[PDB]
Amino acid sequence: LTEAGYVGEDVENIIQKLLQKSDYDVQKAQRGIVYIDEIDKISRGEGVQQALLKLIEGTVAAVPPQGGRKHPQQEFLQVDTSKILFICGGAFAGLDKVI
Amino acid sequence: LTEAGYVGEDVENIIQKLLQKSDYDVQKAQRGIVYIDEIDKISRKSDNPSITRDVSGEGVQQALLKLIEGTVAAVPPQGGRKHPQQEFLQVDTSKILFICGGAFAGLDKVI
Amino acid sequence: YNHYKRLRNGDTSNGVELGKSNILLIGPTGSGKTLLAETLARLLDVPFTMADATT
Amino acid sequence: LPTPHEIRNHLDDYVIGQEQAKKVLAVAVYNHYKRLRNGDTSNGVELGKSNILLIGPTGSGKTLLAETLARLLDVPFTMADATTLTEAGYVGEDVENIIQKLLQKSDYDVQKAQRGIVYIDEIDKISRKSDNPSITRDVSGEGVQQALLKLIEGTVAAVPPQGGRKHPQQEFLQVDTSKILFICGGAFAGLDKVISHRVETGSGIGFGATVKAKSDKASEGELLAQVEPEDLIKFGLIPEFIGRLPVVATLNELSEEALIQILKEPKNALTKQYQALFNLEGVDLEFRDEALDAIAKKAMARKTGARGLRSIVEAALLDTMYDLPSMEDVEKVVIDESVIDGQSEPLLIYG
Amino acid sequence: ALPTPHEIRNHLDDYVIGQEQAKKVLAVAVYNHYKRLRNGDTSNGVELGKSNILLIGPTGSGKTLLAETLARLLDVPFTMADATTLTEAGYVGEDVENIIQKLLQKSDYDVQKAQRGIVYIDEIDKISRKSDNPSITRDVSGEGVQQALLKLIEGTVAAVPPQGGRKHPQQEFLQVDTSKILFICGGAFAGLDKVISHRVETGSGIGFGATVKAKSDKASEGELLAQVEPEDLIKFGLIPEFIGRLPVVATLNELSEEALIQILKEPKNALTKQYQALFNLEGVDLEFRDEALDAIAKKAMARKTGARGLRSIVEAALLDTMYDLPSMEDVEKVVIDESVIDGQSEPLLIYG
Amino acid sequence: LTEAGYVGEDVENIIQKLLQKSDYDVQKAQRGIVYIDEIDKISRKSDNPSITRDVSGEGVQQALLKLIEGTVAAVPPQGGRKHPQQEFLQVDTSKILFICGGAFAGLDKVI
Amino acid sequence: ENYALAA
Ligand SMILES: Nc1ncnc2c1ncn2[C@@H]1O[C@H](COP(=O)(O)OP(=O)(O)OP(O)(O)=S)[C@@H](O)[C@H]1O
Ligand SMILES: Nc1ncnc2c1ncn2[C@@H]1O[C@H](COP(=O)(O)OP(=O)(O)OP(O)(O)=S)[C@@H](O)[C@H]1O
Ligand SMILES: Nc1ncnc2c1ncn2[C@@H]1O[C@H](COP(=O)(O)OP(=O)(O)OP(O)(O)=S)[C@@H](O)[C@H]1O
Ligand SMILES: [Mg+2]
Ligand SMILES: [Mg+2]
Ligand SMILES: [Mg+2]
Ligand SMILES: [Mg+2]
Repeated sequence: LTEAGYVGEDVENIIQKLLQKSDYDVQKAQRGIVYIDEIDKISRGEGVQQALLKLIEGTVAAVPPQGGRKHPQQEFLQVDTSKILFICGGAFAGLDKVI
Repeated sequence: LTEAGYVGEDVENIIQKLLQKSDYDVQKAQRGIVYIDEIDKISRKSDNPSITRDVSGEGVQQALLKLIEGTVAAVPPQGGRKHPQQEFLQVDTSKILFICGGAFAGLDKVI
Repeated sequence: YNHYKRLRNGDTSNGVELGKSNILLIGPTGSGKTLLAETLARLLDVPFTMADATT
Repeated sequence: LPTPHEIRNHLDDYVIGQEQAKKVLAVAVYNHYKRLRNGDTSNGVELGKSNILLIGPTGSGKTLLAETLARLLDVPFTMADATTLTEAGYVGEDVENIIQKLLQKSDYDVQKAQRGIVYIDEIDKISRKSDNPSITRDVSGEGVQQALLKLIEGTVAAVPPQGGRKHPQQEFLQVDTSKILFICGGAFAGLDKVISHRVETGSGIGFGATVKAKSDKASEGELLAQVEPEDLIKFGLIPEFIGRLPVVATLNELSEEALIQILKEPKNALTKQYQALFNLEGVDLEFRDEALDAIAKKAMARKTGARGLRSIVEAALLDTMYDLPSMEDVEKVVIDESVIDGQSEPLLIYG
Repeated sequence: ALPTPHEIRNHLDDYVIGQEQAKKVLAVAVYNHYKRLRNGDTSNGVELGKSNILLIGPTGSGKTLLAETLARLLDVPFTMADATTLTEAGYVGEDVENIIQKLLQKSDYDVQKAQRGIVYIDEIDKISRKSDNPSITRDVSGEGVQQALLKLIEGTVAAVPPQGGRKHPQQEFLQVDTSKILFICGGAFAGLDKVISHRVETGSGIGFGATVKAKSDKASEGELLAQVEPEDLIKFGLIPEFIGRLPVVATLNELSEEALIQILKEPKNALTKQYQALFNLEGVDLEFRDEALDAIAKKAMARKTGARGLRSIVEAALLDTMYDLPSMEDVEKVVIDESVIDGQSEPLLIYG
Repeated sequence: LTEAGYVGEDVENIIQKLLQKSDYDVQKAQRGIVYIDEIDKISRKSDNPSITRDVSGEGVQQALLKLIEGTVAAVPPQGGRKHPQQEFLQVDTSKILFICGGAFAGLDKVI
Repeated sequence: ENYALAA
């Protein structure tokens, strides 16, 4: 996600990946666990962090239902990330010296 | 948000989110309120003139001007980008209220 | 006014084709450029549209 | 049922110079089938699925190992291509079609299809890419990887019942992909660069420092074994996708000894093809032992794999083939080592 | 009987001038292709594999012309495709498989006949990457086409609609193999000479030991391209996987002044003959002196546009004459001298 | 115009316009005249990043090559967009004359 | 019987 181009789609994809595992269940998906890796690398990508924190704070995401060739805007499922637990990981090698 | 023609993001996405909150009821979105955060980031702080281009900064302010002032905006249906496709619904921002909030750093020194 | 005059003579029975002269408005902020256009649309019978060049 | 020794023996008959890769494929295939027989495995522990990932340069036996495996085994085997695949609802293709083709090979025997193999070639081509402003949308990429991932993780797939007519009665028989074996391959061009940066710290400058020349560049040959999942992710693959493929069979570049065997040992070897070409033309073609060694050296330099051999042979016999039909009373042609270098031109027997 | 390469080259020589190596390669391939077509049964345990060709040469060298001449003399189906129009599957531009469809039309939808066909993909250098690096964005009109062509060249079964996709939902698409179809990918690689120079012309520093040629001794593209190897193509933008499918790499030499003089008069559709015909239907006879042709060749060489430059030089010289010739009456012959090309003189006219 | 596979109009659309003038008579269109204005707007940016693609300027030139010289071009009847699985009207541009034009800016400096 | 979407 460090590319910083159309981050909204990339972060939204995360939610879409969860729905596939969740069997397209909004209730079950909202209870899911999300693990983010290599969060230290993006630091210096301020725009990436800004997009991420909006997803972490909580927002409503539109995910296409069960794929499909073409579907209307309204049909898109609305899932909330405020109820989803997000875990951020990563190794901070330089941090030890800072402390 | 980035200048039109660049892959980062466009300024019409804002209205798209507004429509989602209104169940895609255009007439109900025109009467909406929009909060734009991190507006200071767009400010030319370390300008270093942009003869090549200014996409993240001045290029965004220029785009917002008509949006804030009020003009019909072409909004994609959902999670799409602008293209020759004609599947666009027009939204008027003449009555939409904008609240641009930014944590301006170093402004006190200027004052 | 000239635009209306050119529209009246659609056939233009003469060996002359009238060419339009476009306008370029220059002025500072809060001068009345966009406002002039809006006012014009109120009294313009012919289709008037407003476009943003940034997009 | 098949034994790894048998698999390697059958593969060696048609493949040359991939001893380690053949071992890994044989072990992985055998273990996967043993896992299917003992589903419960009389234990609470569940064995990780062994899906092979083939990584090798051009002309090294990737697309050949898969075909040879199919010939030996009896189970169904389908050879797909990632280039054709596209995101759902697009003109190019769909990922579900893979299972459809698999059933056609298995005569719509769902039980047999769930025990089949699947080979996906040119998997590197669907690598994730950055968004392009001009392109409408990037469909041949991440989206395809996710579809393949849901297919590999194990999910039911709906296949039409033989497509009898417009209305097939909507049977949509379900096929499980948890027991299917996937072999994803492709020459990850540019991966050597990613690996080089990770494992190379450069060289020093002093006397004691070890200076490294270009000959010590440590190219793709012997450099793809050190590959880790982080390098593949930089190349454009998904992290979860890699985890589903633990087995990583690496194919080393073909050495001169292997190339020489390919020139003569195969039934449809390059030398046999030209001999047949000349034989139907009333001429006999003979290749000297020294010539084969020279051809392999030139082919190895090209870094085109075994396909390079055709380029070398074609150039050597270009003039001969051009004027052999016009030449009369010629019964035999001999190619010496000099002919490959170009100093001489090939002896022709006029008897 | 079977046409021999000498016969094939003679027919190519009628229209093409100076490309001996490329003519040999095409002649040999066509002969081998016919040999395989005859021995289709192949009563032996050997599968005669094909060798695809890759034509490289500057502009106005004779690549497209060679393919056109070949089509006239080819009994088997031959089609010419443009790589520019092709796109990777799933995109707006086109599908690579369309080439085969275009080929079937030439064979009146005879799959068995199409499989044993020749294909010439022009402008193959325009679907190349900018650098050796894999990519940075989805290169639809680029590497994406190369990735798609791999299976088409190596050999596979491609689907094809016989008459119309809309006549039926599936329409029982035809399955046509390509393992036997011959491919001749021709492109005018621009900047490849620079790549080869970096690899060959070493010792280009600043000191005394460094060699500086001053663009006089420097080998031209024709001589430099002769030393082309696959590694040079990789840097230009081609995929290693794509070159292996094209083992035969035939190179066309840059046209010399002597060759241009021959092109003006000797070929069947020579430039001078075209202008003579244009005047002949007008009632005038056009005569070109030998000195003029030598002058035109020198001027055309400077343009560095190949043989096409000749048309610019000739058209410019006859512009004034062609403009006022119809108005003139009783004019039966036109003569062009060496001075006319320079512009100092006016072409001599004969009345009668 | 733009290079094939991108959102912009394709280069074969020119022939489509020509067909309109000839009442869709291919034989009559093959002998037509064509004027491509603003041909100086498609030019390589000499000083530009190597790894990039000039779909608008270089791609158009690349595409027009076979068209100008002569080829059997695929021409959608309407010409709005190119679809691979669509019926195409084959047209030959070997006899069509092209008259390109354009005000080259900065050519006087180059000379 | 419209065709599929193309990017
Ligand atoms: N001459 C004027 N008469 C009346 N109101 C005016 C006049 N000039 C400015 N205004 C007021 O200023 C507002 C904005 O004027 P605009 O003409 O839109 O400014 P502008 O010329 O568009 O400058 P921009 O667009 O920000 S660069 C109008 O809505 C009026 O309320
Ligand atoms: N180990 C090998 N033994 C015998 N023949 C080989 C071997 N490796 C390559 N070849 C020859 O090379 C041809 C193609 O080999 P492939 O396995 O297709 O190479 P590749 O890895 O598929 O190349 P790509 O283009 O990256 S898929 C075969 O048909 C053989 O003629
Ligand atoms: N060797 C040649 N003999 C005769 N005519 C030639 C020769 N080379 C070029 N010409 C002339 O130049 C014209 C164009 O030649 P082409 O081979 O089509 O150029 P090219 O190799 O296709 O370059 P491209 O198409 O830009 S990659 C032909 O129609 C001939 O009139
Ligand atoms: Mg804030
Ligand atoms: Mg204004
Ligand atoms: Mg392969
Ligand atoms: Mg050409």
